[PDB]
Amino acid sequence: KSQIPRLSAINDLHKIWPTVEEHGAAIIESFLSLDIVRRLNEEVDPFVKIEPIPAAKTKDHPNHVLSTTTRLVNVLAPISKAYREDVLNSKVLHRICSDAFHVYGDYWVLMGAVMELAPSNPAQPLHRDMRFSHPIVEYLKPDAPATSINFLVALSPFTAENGATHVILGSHKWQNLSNVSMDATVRALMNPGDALLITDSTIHCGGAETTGTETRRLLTITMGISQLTPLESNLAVPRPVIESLTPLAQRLLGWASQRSAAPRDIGLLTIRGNSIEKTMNLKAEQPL
Amino acid sequence: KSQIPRLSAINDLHKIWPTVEEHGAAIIESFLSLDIVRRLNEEVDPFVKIEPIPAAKTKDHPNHVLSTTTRLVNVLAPISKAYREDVLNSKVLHRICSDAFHVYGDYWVLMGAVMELAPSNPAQPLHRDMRFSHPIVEYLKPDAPATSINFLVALSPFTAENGATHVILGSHKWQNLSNVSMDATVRALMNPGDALLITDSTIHCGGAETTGTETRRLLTITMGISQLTPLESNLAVPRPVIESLTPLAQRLLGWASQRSAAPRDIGLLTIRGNSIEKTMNLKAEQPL
Ligand SMILES: O=C1N[C@@H](Cc2ccccc2)C(=O)Nc2ccccc21
Ligand SMILES: O=C1N[C@@H](Cc2ccccc2)C(=O)Nc2ccccc21
Ligand SMILES: O=C(O)CCC(=O)C(=O)O
Ligand SMILES: O=C(O)CCC(=O)C(=O)O
Ligand code: NI
Ligand code: NI
Repeated sequence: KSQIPRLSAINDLHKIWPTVEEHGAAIIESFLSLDIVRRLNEEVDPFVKIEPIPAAKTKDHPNHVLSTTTRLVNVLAPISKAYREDVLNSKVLHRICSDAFHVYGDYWVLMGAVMELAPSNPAQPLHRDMRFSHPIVEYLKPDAPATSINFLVALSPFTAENGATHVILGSHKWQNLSNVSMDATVRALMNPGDALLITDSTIHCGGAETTGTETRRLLTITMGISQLTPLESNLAVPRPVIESLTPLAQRLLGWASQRSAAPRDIGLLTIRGNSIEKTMNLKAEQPL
Repeated sequence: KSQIPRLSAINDLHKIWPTVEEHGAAIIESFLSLDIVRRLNEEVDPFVKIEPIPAAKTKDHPNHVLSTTTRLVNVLAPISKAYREDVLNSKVLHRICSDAFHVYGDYWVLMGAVMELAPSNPAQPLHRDMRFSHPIVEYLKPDAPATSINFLVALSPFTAENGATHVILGSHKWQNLSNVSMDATVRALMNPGDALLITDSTIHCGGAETTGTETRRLLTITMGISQLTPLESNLAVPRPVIESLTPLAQRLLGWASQRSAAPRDIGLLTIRGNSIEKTMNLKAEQPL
């Protein structure tokens, strides 16, 4: 059976979205440079170590879906300079997203999270994303263009033995889920900085960690149309941090108004005909 | 032909959503008391008078759809005590919305706006709402439950001669728009405080003002599932105003996290497993 298509971030940029559109998955080799992965890991390191179990009894909004051997930390902008600057302004990410979402309009980050899987983390069940947060997506027509996509960026090696992600190629066009089986999957073997890109309809799952020693870490960036509400809030991010960002990064974090692709678009998150950024006179690219 | 069903806010509360579900429209008599209409009008009065044309060349996000004889003012919470307290906490509104949106989860205000139509304002073309802001809604399956509804509350008399709203009953279940004609419409004749309730699929239009003397005003409250992005932002509303509100009103304005109806809901606008309100220690019901 056939493997996940691999593409260069540098040379095959225009081929990336068409490939995902056709097959439901693609590996973008060197999506983030090793330098950015290095800085990213450095900055989130302590935050993943202090993170409790997904369903911790201290949480307002516990996650009952992820395994107890999973640590997920989101709202990365205040934690990570590499995230807020380098990845939020990634030229490759933005070309792919504008390729993907042009039918709808503006897009933004629905969630940027680092996930770390402890040794011997079991495989997740095969699934489509968004079903625990956006029930609306299940009511979309089967051929509706994808309203969100997920960049699963390796922050450590992805191997078959350490639980590299499984995908079923072509499953983004499936309606019937009766042939859903691990038998039908292929693996995303990746070096740090490579990214597996899937859609909200691609059937996939985290793999079983079988070494008992390796700790797999990933940066999952769910990008979605600005018409859908993010899983995470940047409302509590200090204004000096927000004002350090580019206008584009600000929009991605919900600190700007948004636009649909309707010819006479009337806009989203507007204030009596004016943008958030104008109204609040929000500054941009003000260094810390 | 048959008229829009009229229901009492007091005695037929449980019948309201089922009626809209069946017919696509209902008139809720005395939705807002005359006292609340009175205070509401008093408070927004100067803000509608200073409002420029919808497509004013000074605007970041001009509205090119509304007539030049329309004045729309939104983000009402900072302007209006009656809005922020009485209508955002309306028991009737919240019963109807929880009736309507229980399949999806939490709902919030996509837009609360006062619209005032000058004398001799022409009829709007027949339309469905949401098509200039949320192209996603057109990709929903035809039988998907409505993801937003619109309360068109009369703030002055609605008469046939002064341009009372037209609706086509049953048109929320139409797929084929070839019998779209003013011939097929009936009118929402209303006293101040009555509300016409429609869905995002109900075909309707503002009427032609024919007296040349009357000024019609309405409060349009588009309520929608929390999975869809509001047309307006409350990000720039002073924190003392937000802290004067109830927790429910805060959630409605995007100053709280939200939940979907998925059995293991992982939530919306959350911060590392915790709510906005906890994280920012947002106070509630702190009087001005
Ligand atoms: O918690 C998350 N559940 C997934 C789906 C899922 C996860 C495990 C087992 C079954 C299903 C999701 O829908 N969205 C995301 C996206 C980024 C990170 C985590 C999640
Ligand atoms: O501008 C708005 N256009 C409408 C649709 C429309 C209006 C006039 C003529 C044709 C179509 C809309 O989709 N949403 C709203 C909702 C509240 C107030 C105004 C509008
Ligand atoms: O662990 C992985 O590689 C994939 C994680 C995932 O699919 C999810 O949590 O939604
Ligand atoms: O003017 C009216 O009564 C209806 C207004 C309306 O439907 C709209 O602006 O979307
Ligand atoms: Ni997943
Ligand atoms: Ni309308």
